[PDB]
Amino acid sequence: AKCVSYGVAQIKAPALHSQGYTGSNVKVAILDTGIDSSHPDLNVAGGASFVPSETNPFQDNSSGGTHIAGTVLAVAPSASLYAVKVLGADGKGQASWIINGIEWAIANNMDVINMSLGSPSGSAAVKAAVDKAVASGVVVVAAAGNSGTSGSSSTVTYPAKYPSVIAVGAVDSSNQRAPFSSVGPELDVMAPGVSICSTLPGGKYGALSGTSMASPHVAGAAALILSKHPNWTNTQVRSSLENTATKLGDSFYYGKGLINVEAAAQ
Amino acid sequence: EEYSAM
Ligand SMILES: [Cl-]
Ligand code: NA
Repeated sequence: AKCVSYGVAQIKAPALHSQGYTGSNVKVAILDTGIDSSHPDLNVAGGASFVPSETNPFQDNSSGGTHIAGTVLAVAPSASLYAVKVLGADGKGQASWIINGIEWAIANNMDVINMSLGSPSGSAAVKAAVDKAVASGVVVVAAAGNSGTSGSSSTVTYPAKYPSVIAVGAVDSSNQRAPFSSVGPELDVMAPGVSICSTLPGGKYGALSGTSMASPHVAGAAALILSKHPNWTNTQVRSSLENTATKLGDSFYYGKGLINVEAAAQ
Repeated sequence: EEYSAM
């Protein structure tokens, strides 16, 4: 990646890069606002838009999808990216667009789905789609949500909140939970999500914060792990990430803790 | 549109 970010070292990705693992032959669908494929630093292998007012998945009028695409490649430089536009320029989307993106990812044999998006109430139809994706063997990763805390209540957003989906919270460069990072027993792992520098539309770069930035560190880590263990199932990849995480404190705030892709890749 | 970028 052309923009330096602490987050790649923080999850111990350089150790795997040094071993020769960069996520070769792994298909990662970015279900987001698009990917600006004109970025000199991003190669997008294919895609689809399901946003009827925004018909080009290879442009990004929001900036999130391009940023997230860059983070996946910063962690897994050889991953194959797919731009699946399910959110419009305002970063908002309908359940149906998301389902269409999940179904496209199944039909096109994606290895990993990243969904840096959430709703507070969720959708039974989205649940059926993500569960189908996971049953078909896709690693499904989502942002845990930016809804902070609510006493003893879970604030994890949908679809992260569903058991089939890996819910990723955000830490800063000091491994402290970001104040915005959602919490609850559904939180699975943490990754870097504060002031992450990555690709922006119009050939730009810049820092963004959110569980949206934490999720692609884990999507990229899944790509690294599959490159070292191409025969592993999604269940095995998920188990590896959860079972080898660095514990950071109470699981309500931190889940299993910070992903350690060096440890997870065995 | 209840889903938002995170
Ligand atoms: Cl949902
Ligand atoms: Na979940």
